[PDB]
Amino acid sequence: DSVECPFCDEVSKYEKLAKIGQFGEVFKARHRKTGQKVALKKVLMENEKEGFPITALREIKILQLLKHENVVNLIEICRTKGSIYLVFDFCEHDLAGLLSNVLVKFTLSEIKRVMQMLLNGLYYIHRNKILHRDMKAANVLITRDGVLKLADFGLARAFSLAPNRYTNRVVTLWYRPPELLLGERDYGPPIDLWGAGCIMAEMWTRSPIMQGNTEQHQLALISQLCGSITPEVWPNVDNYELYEKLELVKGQKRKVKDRLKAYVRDPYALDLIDKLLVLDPAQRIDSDDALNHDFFWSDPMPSDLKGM
Amino acid sequence: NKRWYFTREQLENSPSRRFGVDPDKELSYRQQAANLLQDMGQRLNVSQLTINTAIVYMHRFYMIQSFTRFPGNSVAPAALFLAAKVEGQPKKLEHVIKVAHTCLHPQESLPDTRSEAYLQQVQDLVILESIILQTLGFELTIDHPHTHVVKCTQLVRASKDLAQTSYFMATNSLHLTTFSLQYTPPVVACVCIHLACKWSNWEIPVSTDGKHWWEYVDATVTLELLDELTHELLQILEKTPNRLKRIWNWR
Ligand SMILES: CC[C@@H](CO)Nc1nc(NCc2ccc(-c3ccccn3)cc2)c2ncn(C(C)C)c2n1
Repeated sequence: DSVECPFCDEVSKYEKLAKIGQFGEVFKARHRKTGQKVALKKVLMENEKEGFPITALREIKILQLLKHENVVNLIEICRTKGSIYLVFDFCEHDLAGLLSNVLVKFTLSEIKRVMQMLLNGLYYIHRNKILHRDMKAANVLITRDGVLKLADFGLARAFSLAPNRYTNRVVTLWYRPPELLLGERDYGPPIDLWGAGCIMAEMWTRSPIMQGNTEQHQLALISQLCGSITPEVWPNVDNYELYEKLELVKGQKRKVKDRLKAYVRDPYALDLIDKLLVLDPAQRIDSDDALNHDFFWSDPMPSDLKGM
Repeated sequence: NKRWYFTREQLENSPSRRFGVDPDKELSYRQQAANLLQDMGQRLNVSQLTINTAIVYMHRFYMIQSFTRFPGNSVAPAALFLAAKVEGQPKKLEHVIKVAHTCLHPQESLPDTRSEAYLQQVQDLVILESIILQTLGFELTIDHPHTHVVKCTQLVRASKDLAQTSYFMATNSLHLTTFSLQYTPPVVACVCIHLACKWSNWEIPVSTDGKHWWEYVDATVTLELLDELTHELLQILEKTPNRLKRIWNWR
C-alpha cells in the first residue's frame, strides 16, 4: 500500500545532470517538464540515529524564513519513493571558481557591486536575527544575470539579546574572526563581517589572504596584519582565559593598508577593508555603516555584471 | 498561505470521514491524541509551547491522513519527538519510546532495549516522523495564539488572574477544538480573551474612539464572530470533566 502526500513531490520530477559538491552531496538537475535548472542537496541520513537530523531542520527553518534577492532560494523539499532532497534555484557560478580562473577579470565598478550585494545580503539576514557562520568565497554564488547569492545555511543559527552560550567551533579557519579563536561563545554579526573583509580582499588577490594550518598559526597571521592584541587596541581582551594561555606576538603594528596597496589601488576601498578587518568586534564596522561608505558612493560607481 | 486553514465544509469531509469515521468520533480521536501529547510532554519535561506545536502537527496531519490508517497512539509520540527538535528541546528517541510506552501501557514492562521487538518500534517511530514531515510538507514553524495573548492583555491592563485565564483558554482551544485549523492565531487569541473576560465578569471600557479592544489586534474580527466562537469553546469546556474547575473561583 501507498501513502497520501500532497505537499512533497517525488524528486524524480527532476533529472540529475552532474555532481557539484562537496557537506554534502549536491547535483545540478533539470525539471523534466520545463527545463528549469535547479540544485538538489540530498539530506545525508548516514550516522543519523536520532531520526531526521536536527541541523537539517534548523537549516530548513532558516531557508524558509530568509527570502531575499541576495540569499540563495529554497524552492521546495522533495522525497524519493529512503531520503530527502532540498531543492534550490541553480546558480551558474561561484565566487571561488571565479577568483581562481585567470581569464575572469574585475573592473572597480564590478567589484563595488559584488561587495554591495554581499553586504546587503548580510544586512538582511542579520536584521532577521540569523548568523551565517560560514563566510567564505566558496559560499558566495553568482547568477548568469549577475546577481549575488549567499549559500550554505548548514551552519547558520538564530541569535538574540538574551549572556549567550553559542558554539565556538564555527567558520572555516582562514575566515574565522579573532573573537572566535579566543574561545568566545557570546558573539554576533561582527563575525560575518570579518568574513566579508577577507573576501573583499580576496577580490584583488585571487587568493585567501590568511592561510593558517591551525588556530595558533592563524591567530598569529592576523596579529601580523592587524597588530597585536592589546587592551589599548581591543579593550577587555585580557578577560579571556585563552588570552595569555597562547602565543601571541607583542610588537605588532597594523599593516592592513600597507600590505594591500599592491593589489588594491582605490584608497576608499582600502579604508573600507580596514574597518572590516578590525580586531575588536564592537569596533568592527556594521553592515549598514559599510554600505554607506564612500567606496560605494564615489567613482567609479558600482556597475552590473556582464564581465562574466 | 490558506493551505492549512479549512472551511467547515472541508472539516466535515475529512480523510477519516471517508473511511467511515463519524464526526463526533474523529473529534475525540484528536482530543485523545492531544491528551497523550500533554501527558507525555510533562513527563519529558518539555514546554507547553513544544506540546502545542506537536498538537498543531497532529491536527494538520489528520487533515491529510486518516485515523483508520494512522492511529493517534502512534502519531502522537512521533509528532512530539519532532516538535521537541523543532522547538529546541530535543529529546532522545529511546527516551521518547520509553515514556510513550509507560503512558500507553502503565502496567506492561519495557522490552529488552536489545530485542527485535523493541528494535522495530524504534524503526516505526522514525518512519512515522518521516511521514509527518512529508505530510506537513516540511512546514514546521508554527505560530500559537499564546504570543498574541500577551499583547491583548496589555490592551486591557488585565490582572495576573485574567491573563493566566486567557492562556488557559488558549491551551485548551488546541486540545478541545479545531480552531487552529480554521482561524489564525491572532483571531483565536481574541476569542480567548473574550471568554476569559466573560468568565471573570471583566469589563471593557470602549476606547475614546468608539473602538473595541480587538480591532487593534485583527481587523477581520467582529463581535458577531467572537460570541459565536466563545460559545462553541465554552460548550465543550463544560463537556470536559474537571477542566473548568481549574479556573473556577472557589471563593
Ligand atoms: C555550500 C554550497 C556550495 C558548495 O557546493 N555550492 C553551490 N554551488 C553552486 N554553483 C556554481 C557551480 C555551478 C556548476 C558547477 C558544475 C560543476 C561540474 C559540472 C557542472 N557544473 C559547479 C559550481 C550552486 N548552485 C546552486 N546551489 C545551491 C545548492 C545553493 C549551489 N551551491
